[PDB]
Amino acid sequence: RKRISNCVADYSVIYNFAPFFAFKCYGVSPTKLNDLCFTNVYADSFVIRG
Amino acid sequence: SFTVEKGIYQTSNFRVQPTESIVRFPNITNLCPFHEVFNATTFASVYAWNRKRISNCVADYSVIYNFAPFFAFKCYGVSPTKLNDLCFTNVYADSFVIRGNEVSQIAPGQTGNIADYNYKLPDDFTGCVIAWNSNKLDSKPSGNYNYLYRLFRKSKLKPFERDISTEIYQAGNKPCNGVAGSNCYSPLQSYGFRPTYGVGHQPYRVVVLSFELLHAPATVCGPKKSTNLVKNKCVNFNFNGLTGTGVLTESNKKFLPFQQFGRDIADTTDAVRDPQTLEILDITPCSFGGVSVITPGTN
Amino acid sequence: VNLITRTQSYTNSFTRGVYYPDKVFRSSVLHSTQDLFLPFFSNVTWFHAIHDNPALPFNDGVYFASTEKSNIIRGWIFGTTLDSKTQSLLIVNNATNVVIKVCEFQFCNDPFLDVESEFRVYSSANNCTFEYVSQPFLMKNLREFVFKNIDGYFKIYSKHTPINLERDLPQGFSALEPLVDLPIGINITRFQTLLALHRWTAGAAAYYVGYLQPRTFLLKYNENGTITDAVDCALDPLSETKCTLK
Amino acid sequence: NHNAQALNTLVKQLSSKFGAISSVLNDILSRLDPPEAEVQIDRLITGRL
Amino acid sequence: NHNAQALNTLVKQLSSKFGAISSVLNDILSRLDPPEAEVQIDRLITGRL
Ligand SMILES: *[C@@H]1O[C@H](CO)[C@@H](O)[C@H](O)[C@H]1NC(C)=O
Ligand SMILES: *[C@@H]1O[C@H](CO)[C@@H](O)[C@H](O)[C@H]1NC(C)=O
Ligand SMILES: *[C@@H]1O[C@H](CO)[C@@H](O)[C@H](O)[C@H]1NC(C)=O
Ligand SMILES: *[C@@H]1O[C@H](CO)[C@@H](O)[C@H](O)[C@H]1NC(C)=O
Ligand SMILES: *[C@@H]1O[C@H](CO)[C@@H](O)[C@H](O)[C@H]1NC(C)=O
Ligand SMILES: *[C@@H]1O[C@H](CO)[C@@H](O)[C@H](O)[C@H]1NC(C)=O
Ligand SMILES: *[C@@H]1O[C@H](CO)[C@@H](O)[C@H](O)[C@H]1NC(C)=O
Ligand SMILES: *[C@@H]1O[C@H](CO)[C@@H](O)[C@H](O)[C@H]1NC(C)=O
Repeated sequence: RKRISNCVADYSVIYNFAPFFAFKCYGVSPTKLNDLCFTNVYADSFVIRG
Repeated sequence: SFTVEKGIYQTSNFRVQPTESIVRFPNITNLCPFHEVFNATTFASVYAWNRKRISNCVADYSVIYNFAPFFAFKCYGVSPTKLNDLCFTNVYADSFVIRGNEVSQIAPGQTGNIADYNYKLPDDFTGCVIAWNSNKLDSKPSGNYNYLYRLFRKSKLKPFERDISTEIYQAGNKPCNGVAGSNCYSPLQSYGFRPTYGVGHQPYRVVVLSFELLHAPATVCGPKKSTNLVKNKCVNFNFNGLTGTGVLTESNKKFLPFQQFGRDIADTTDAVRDPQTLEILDITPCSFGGVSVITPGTN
Repeated sequence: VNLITRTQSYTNSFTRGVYYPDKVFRSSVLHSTQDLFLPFFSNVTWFHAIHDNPALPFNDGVYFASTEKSNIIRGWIFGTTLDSKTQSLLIVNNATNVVIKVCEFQFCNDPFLDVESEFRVYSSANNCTFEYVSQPFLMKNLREFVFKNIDGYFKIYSKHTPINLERDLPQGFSALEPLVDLPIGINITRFQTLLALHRWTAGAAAYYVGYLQPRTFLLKYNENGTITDAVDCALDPLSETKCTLK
Repeated sequence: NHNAQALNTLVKQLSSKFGAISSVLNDILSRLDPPEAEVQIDRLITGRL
Repeated sequence: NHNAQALNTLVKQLSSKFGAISSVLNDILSRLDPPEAEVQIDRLITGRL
């Protein structure tokens, strides 16, 4: 678990880092992420089965 | 209840039932050339996308599955299984090649580089989108460089608007003067396609089909046989996909030559023009009414 | 070559520029529509051309009126820079056909026809896709035209009416009927007017130009299905009251 | 006047969409897949009720 | 008392969600994709009607 705070977030560059197909967001839309402003961001990473 | 008191009661309504069915379709014998759209062995860049017009032909969509190895359709205003019954005025086919992770941008109300600088869809789109992987054809071991996309633009594009101009984008106050110096760029980047990338970075071929609803005489629709025309009877009718039941009679209305339908206060069709013979007909509901039962007590 | 000069005047449109909004038959009803219309009692510019920057703005749409007979007028040009770096329209009319092309023409400052080569209109056109050929539009008389484009679709309406001896626009109502809709799909900012010059010889022309705006109208259909009366809902409080009461 | 106005309003109400794609049932039935047509028919039914 | 209570209840009713994600239109418009915002706006419209 990694905490992200006190920075400018540009989500459109995330597409250049991993060969995923599409996002899966629940409370918001992927195309509107560049306008909203949050308090803290958390990133969790792991490996599972298909 | 099993017992009824003395009085008069309203039970139900009576209606006359239709006798037969009537189908009226225009005189079309050609076949729509969907084969030429697929397997064209050459697809244009996204920034300069081809557009083909399809009109005056019989459209059989079920054969499209035999032309490209796509998985499924993605339609918005209609359903893929009902395409063989509707009748349109014009069809438009657009084709291009994009990256794997940009396919989600070809949809109404989307945002992104491709959506606002290369290809834009209206918020009231009615049509279908087909996309399939083309890694075996558009990838090279050294890296393909024949596909390009626009990166910078002053203002967002409008729906169904294409841009071809090649200039030097200026990001500063000083004029570019035709040289790609500081704060001056070339707004045309090139995809680098290799066969060893992930699925999200592999090329994809995209074809968009756009339909026009009935406002003018129809020209494109599927193989439906046309029967005779009967009048003065309660019958089911189907005029160019407009279905209903009623009685068809001669019309005294003076339709203008560019008009095809007639509406009433409740906004339902009451006058129609026959597709084969340019004749006006009036539609009336079949006979109906209410029934009441008068009885003394069951005692 | 530059050989044309222009003069301007202003006049009143009264109630002109009403067209059928759709190809649907109606009768003996009052209908409400929201579309691009020419507002009632608005400025309209009277242009006199005698033999010049006729690159007038296009804005949302254009209403054109002509009361001449010599057939000196024909065709139009549309674009955003009128140069070879951007595609442009080349609607051209003659006695037998109309040809519409969307190419990257290198237009001249003062285009016209030699009469019958367009060598004075554009130097050359190289890359383009859209071409179309049909029957010409133009056929004591007043000709009214409406041009617009929405969602990459270029739409044209027209009407021809008989007029008596009058120095201004007439009084009454005359509806317009659609002719042509095309998939243009380009950016339009300015437009242009084309004339034919015989050899040259002195020439004179005059026309009326107005601009459309998004408005709400209340139209009245008679028992025969024709539009005979209309109310603009944003002209004065009385018209707003009439629109609210329908 | 009141009775006529009420009946005319009730008749005029039949041309509303209520958030659906069309106000005509036949168009929805002929343009849409059968399990997907109920979500459009329900809106019209609720509005008319 | 009755008139004041009715008006106060009507004003207070504006803070309900009616099954949507928020009771503020601006938040829905700024947080959601345009074709997906109608399904949330409709609930608020119906409740207020
Ligand atoms: C970062 O991720 C990209 C994914 O395309 C990869 O090519 C690159 O080698 C990575 N860099 C490091 C330092 O891991
Ligand atoms: C047409 O597409 C099919 C797809 O299965 C392909 O096998 C065939 O070779 C193509 N024909 C031409 C002429 O491109
Ligand atoms: C169209 O051309 C005008 C004129 O320069 C320009 O301002 C505008 O950004 C262009 N694009 C659109 C979508 O209007
Ligand atoms: C359609 O075909 C039938 C039979 O060939 C003919 O009688 C009819 O006139 C045709 N109508 C048109 C509009 O071509
Ligand atoms: C036309 O415009 C002029 C000024 O440009 C204005 O004075 C006049 O009232 C307008 N309307 C007319 C002449 O009907
Ligand atoms: C009018 O223009 C068309 C298109 O160039 C041409 O075919 C036709 O011959 C012209 N009319 C005359 C009378 O030359
Ligand atoms: C067409 O466009 C290309 C690329 O912009 C340009 O090099 C060429 O000169 C243009 N004209 C022709 C006839 O190819
Ligand atoms: C309506 O049309 C009929 C038939 O042509 C004609 O006799 C009558 O005068 C017309 N009435 C109006 C108001 O146009």
